Amino acid sequence: ETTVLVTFEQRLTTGDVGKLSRLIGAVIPIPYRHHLLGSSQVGLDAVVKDKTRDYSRMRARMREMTLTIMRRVEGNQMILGVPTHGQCYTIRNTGPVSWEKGDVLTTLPPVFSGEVTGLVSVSDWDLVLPWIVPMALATEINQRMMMLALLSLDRSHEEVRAATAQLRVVRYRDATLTLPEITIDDTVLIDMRNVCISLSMIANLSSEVTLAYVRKLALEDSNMLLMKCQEIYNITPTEELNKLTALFVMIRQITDVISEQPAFLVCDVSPDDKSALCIYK
Amino acid sequence: VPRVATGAGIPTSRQTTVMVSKYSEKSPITIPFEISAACLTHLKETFE
Amino acid sequence: AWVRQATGARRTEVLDSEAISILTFGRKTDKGGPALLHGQRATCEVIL
Amino acid sequence: FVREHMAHATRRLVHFYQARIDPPRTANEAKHDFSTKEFAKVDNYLLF
Repeated sequence: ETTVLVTFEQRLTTGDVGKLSRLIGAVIPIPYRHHLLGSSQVGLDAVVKDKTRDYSRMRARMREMTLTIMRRVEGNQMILGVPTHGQCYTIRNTGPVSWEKGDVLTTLPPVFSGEVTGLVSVSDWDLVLPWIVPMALATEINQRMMMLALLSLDRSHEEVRAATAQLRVVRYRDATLTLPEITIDDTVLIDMRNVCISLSMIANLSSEVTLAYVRKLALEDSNMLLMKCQEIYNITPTEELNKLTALFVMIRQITDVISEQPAFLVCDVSPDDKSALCIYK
Repeated sequence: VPRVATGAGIPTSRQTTVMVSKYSEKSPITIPFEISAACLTHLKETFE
Repeated sequence: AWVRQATGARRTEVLDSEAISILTFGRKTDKGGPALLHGQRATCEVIL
Repeated sequence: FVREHMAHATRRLVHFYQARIDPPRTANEAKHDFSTKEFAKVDNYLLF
């Protein structure tokens, strides 16, 4: 079903429904996708209060959530239209990123800089909304979880913490968020393996032209990318076609490791920078 | 079918319509009975 | 090998990739075993 | 199965013990360690 009428089922206030009346167009995930749901399921908060509570399990959980769009908030009825794939929908901003018109948005679990009251902790239950980040902050915040999990492989016990604090203040567009004190969990570990395997095969497929390209370029050119990367023949092109292509199988996969689901693609952004017409679930 | 359907996420059902079509079972009864050949010929031939 | 042979033969049906998922979502691993004349059964344990 | 082509097992005997291998105890020495309560349970892989 598409239209999802929602039971509140808790004891809400006038100050509650006034907030959602201005929030019409927000992103609420639902797990069950009925026409009639209750607010125990409606909302994302009911799983971010788990006891383990790391980014490794919250990110892999909510890709089984189904996103909805807030509509018709009067009193106790919440109309949540399930969006269809490829219609234009507007979205009110839930997290302070300006979304920079023309790009792909994603779903970020929770701010996790503390535990934000998403609406109001009503009867010790708030309704917390996902962050919808423009896929650059999504990939980067998922990169650093594996950056600092590869780090903890070959560090003893302190140069993790001296280098995570180097890398956890993610200064993005309008936001300086925090990596959630990176917990080594096995969903990272099963996929940190395949990343390390994907790094291995690119070394195999690097057929001494793709290898030496920077190291031949530094002799001729003086570029900003070329100088920062200093510190950091054969007549077989048809075989180089297949090796580069098999290399492209890996990098479209190892990016897909740390990238997220493509989601709401920006049609237009208001000059208020709050409501954003977006297509493509 | 009727459907008591309600509830905040209570799993509701759709109008499950059911038809059946009952066959008959046969069990024929048969009794024999005899009539004597003498019992026919004293009906039929009718002597003096 | 020896403990799980000593009792509880079943190790895993899922990966480590899905072993966290059974911690995330409680999945119903053991089926209805066909040996079911009584019905539903329970247990738990506290060492004294 | 093996007859060993018996010549003199007075001397052929420790020729086996030179190698330090033992055959697995094969369904009766592995059956004696099951007891009366233990045999009838599901733990007994030798119920067949």
